[PDB]
Amino acid sequence: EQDRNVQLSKALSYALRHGALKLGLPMRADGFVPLQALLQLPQFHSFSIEDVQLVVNTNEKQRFTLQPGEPSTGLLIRANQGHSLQVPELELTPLETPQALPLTLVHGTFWKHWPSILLKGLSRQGRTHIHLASGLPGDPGVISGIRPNCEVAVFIDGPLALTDGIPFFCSANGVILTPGNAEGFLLPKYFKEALQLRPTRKPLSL
Ligand SMILES: Nc1ncnc2c1ncn2[C@@H]1O[C@H](COP(=O)(O)OP(=O)(O)OC[C@H]2O[C@H](OP(=O)(O)O)[C@H](O)[C@@H]2O)[C@@H](O)[C@H]1O
Ligand SMILES: OC[C@@H](O)[C@@H](O)[C@H](O)[C@@H](O)CO
Ligand SMILES: OC[C@@H](O)[C@@H](O)[C@H](O)[C@@H](O)CO
Repeated sequence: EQDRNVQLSKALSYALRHGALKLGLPMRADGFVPLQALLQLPQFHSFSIEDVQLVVNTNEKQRFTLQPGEPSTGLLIRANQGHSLQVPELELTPLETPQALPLTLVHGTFWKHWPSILLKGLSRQGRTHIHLASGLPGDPGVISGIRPNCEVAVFIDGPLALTDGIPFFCSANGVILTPGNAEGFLLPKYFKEALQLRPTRKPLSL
């Protein structure tokens, strides 16, 4: 069962973040798709509505929102962040002042990307938003937004980037998102500090 819930969660992630258009799903600009249309895709034929409710209600990163739609349509489901698809109307809380930012704003990543990040800044890469978290893995209130196996973390100067015009958003599961600048980048001008997390915690020079 724990396999099937994980498997459903990964199939939901893929379809709702990346695959909807390739799959023929009628997904809205806000990232919602009728659950009934999704459950009629062959890869979902083994899952029930109760199965989907359970994965939505219990997945630790709160990846999904499930809500009632129009009378004819039934339940709607979306991924709360992480899209490569264009979902410009996805419901996000704008974070427009220093006060609305979390005190800690950090991106976890890996040695493989570290030289390129120091050179060009953080890039949204294949996704709509650079993903940031309000703490390191394990910290209070951090349910998503930073991978648990990260080797390095770069802390972001939220207020600086705000002054320079970079917009930030908070997703429903608490991920801080920024589209970056015009080219999809959070330039190194905004790197407050850096920290090695693996194998041990050690400071790192920017
Ligand atoms: N200039 C640059 N050059 C080279 N590499 C660069 C770079 N700039 C950044 N990178 C790195 O390019 C990779 C893209 O990788 P990704 O698209 O998966 O982004 P991410 O790792 O943040 O993951 C998103 C959420 O996904 C998970 O959530 P879930 O479990 O899926 O629900 C977590 O919550 C996560 O917050 C990352 O390593 C970047 O560090
Ligand atoms: O995206 C799959 C994830 O790895 C999974 O662990 C879910 O959090 C959980 O299985 C659903 O309840
Ligand atoms: O369809 C796009 C492709 O799947 C990739 O760009 C995603 O942005 C993401 O990186 C998937 O993990």
